[PDB]
Amino acid sequence: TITANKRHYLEKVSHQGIISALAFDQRGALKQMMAAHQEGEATVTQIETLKVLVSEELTPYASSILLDPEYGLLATKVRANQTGLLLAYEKTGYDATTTSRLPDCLVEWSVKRLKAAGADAIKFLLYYDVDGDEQINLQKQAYIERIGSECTAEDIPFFLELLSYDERISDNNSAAYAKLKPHKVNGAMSVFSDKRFGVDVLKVEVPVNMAYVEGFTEGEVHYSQAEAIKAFQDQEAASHLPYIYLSAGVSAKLFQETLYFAAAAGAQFSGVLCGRATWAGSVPVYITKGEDEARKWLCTEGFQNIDELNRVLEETASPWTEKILEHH
Amino acid sequence: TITANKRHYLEKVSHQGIISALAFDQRGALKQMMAAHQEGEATVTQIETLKVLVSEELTPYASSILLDPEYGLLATKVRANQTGLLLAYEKTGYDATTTSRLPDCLVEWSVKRLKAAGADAIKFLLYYDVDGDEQINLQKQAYIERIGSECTAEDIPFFLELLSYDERISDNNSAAYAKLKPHKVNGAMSVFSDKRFGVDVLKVEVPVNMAYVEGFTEGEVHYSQAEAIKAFQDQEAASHLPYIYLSAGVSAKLFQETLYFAAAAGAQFSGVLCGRATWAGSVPVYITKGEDEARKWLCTEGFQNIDELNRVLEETASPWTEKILEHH
Repeated sequence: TITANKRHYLEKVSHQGIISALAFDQRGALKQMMAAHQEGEATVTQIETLKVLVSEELTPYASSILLDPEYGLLATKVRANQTGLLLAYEKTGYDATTTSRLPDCLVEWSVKRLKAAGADAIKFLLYYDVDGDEQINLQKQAYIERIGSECTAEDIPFFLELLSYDERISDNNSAAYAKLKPHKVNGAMSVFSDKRFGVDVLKVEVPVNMAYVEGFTEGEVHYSQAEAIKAFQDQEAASHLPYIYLSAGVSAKLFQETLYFAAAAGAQFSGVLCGRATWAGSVPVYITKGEDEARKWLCTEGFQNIDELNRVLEETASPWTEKILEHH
Repeated sequence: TITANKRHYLEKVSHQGIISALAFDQRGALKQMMAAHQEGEATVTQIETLKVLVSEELTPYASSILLDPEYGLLATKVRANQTGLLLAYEKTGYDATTTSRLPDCLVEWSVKRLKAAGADAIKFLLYYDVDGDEQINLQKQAYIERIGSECTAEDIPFFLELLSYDERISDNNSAAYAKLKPHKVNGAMSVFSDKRFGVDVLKVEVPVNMAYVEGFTEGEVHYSQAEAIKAFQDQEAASHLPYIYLSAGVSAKLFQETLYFAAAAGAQFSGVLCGRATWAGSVPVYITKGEDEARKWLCTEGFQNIDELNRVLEETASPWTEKILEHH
């Protein structure tokens, strides 16, 4: 169930029950994107600045923005009036040499400090393999419980981001992984739907890899349209909690088509936390052509991406007001 | 402010506003004491068994018992009727090669699970140098906030144990540390008295090293009685929260003499969490002579230790009902 104070915060990150939220808590991934356009490492100024620009120019078209508290704090100060704030709570990345991918909170933060920094919602990313080591998964469940309790005490929405994986498979983009994806994504959602975790909204992947779905590829087809529909219906049945889709690395167009497919399949998602699809193109422009030109790109191409996305959301998304349970 | 549920739980670990608590969450320290009487590493069995025995025979004489959830789970089940339970939440010990001594929760636990395991109160041990690295202390402050928030959400008493230290001094027993103890202990208490930490009871050291106070030793003297009195008065001024004394490594006799001295000085402690002084002598008996002999020792020498302590407690301690602020 949802509390009155949590609901009131949830309304801040939404518009009319729909979360049309801009994702820009990327840290490692952004450093990589920037590195492919210049000689040196990305500086603190560069990361802080592009986040400021994206915040300034695109939050007028988003119901909320997700930012990291490491680099994105300047960007929290420059939001358009109606734009809610989500702050990431996890340390970025994982040790790829080991299999466990254990969760770890930013050492300088607590939910109380995140709330004090303006957060309307707490976000935490957990890598989860539902078929993985049981003691590792006990470890992960205890960790989420702690964070859920923090969010219960501070009476603020907890958004749990679930990234599925397999202990034995390095590459999430492989065909071998694609066959397993529905099981990993839906099984994880199902585990973290238990009241014990205090989750208010799930932020999840689409249950299939669209690159291997009939009608979306020139190559190997691992699911028919009907099979992909079934995987979305399974996602819909996997939880009772509201959920929003993360875009991962896909283009504005593929994501948009994914949302149409999702809605046609009967998936009832309350929004998206869309990142790279919207702002990826500003990275080359900012790094090579400077600050002023990046601003122009955001107000034209960047706006086009986000505005198209909002149009699709308006047609496809199901308000969380349909799903949320009141605490009276 | 104390909540009605938190107070009800706190009553379970107390008798008439006084916490006469038996402390047996020792892990590393117990392994050390056992290794002094046999050849090898102490077995899991041995640690679990002695905890069961001390619990079985001495909890009839304590308002509560403190246990660790790593080895003490068997011992939780053998408590006398009136005896409440506190469970430790921290990983035992610390890396002695670095100065930071950063807090870290047992990876398999959350406050929720500690409650599920029967805890009436949650104890967490933090090493704190009030004069230490500011960013390290920020880390520690954030960390306690998380734990405090957990305990607020689960509506369960949070006992914060503060062990003071100096970043430059490894040995707490030394004369060099003795001169610094009052400032370290009282300063730490003062910091963690802020509402933001959600602490209900402070578990703290006596502010001086009694073994170096005039009148308590033949040998080196580092405080006059007038100076020891001042340290106890500063301790009483350091917080508004109820606090209880840990006995650390000191003998039953010196602990009792400390309590009388503390009360004379004006210290208003609400009880003790007393460990080694009470049961230490059962350790050689159990390892060398076995189960039955340890039991006879607990029912005789062990009872004597605790019964004398309780008598002194009755004369010296001030009930926490004199200090706690109700929520309405």
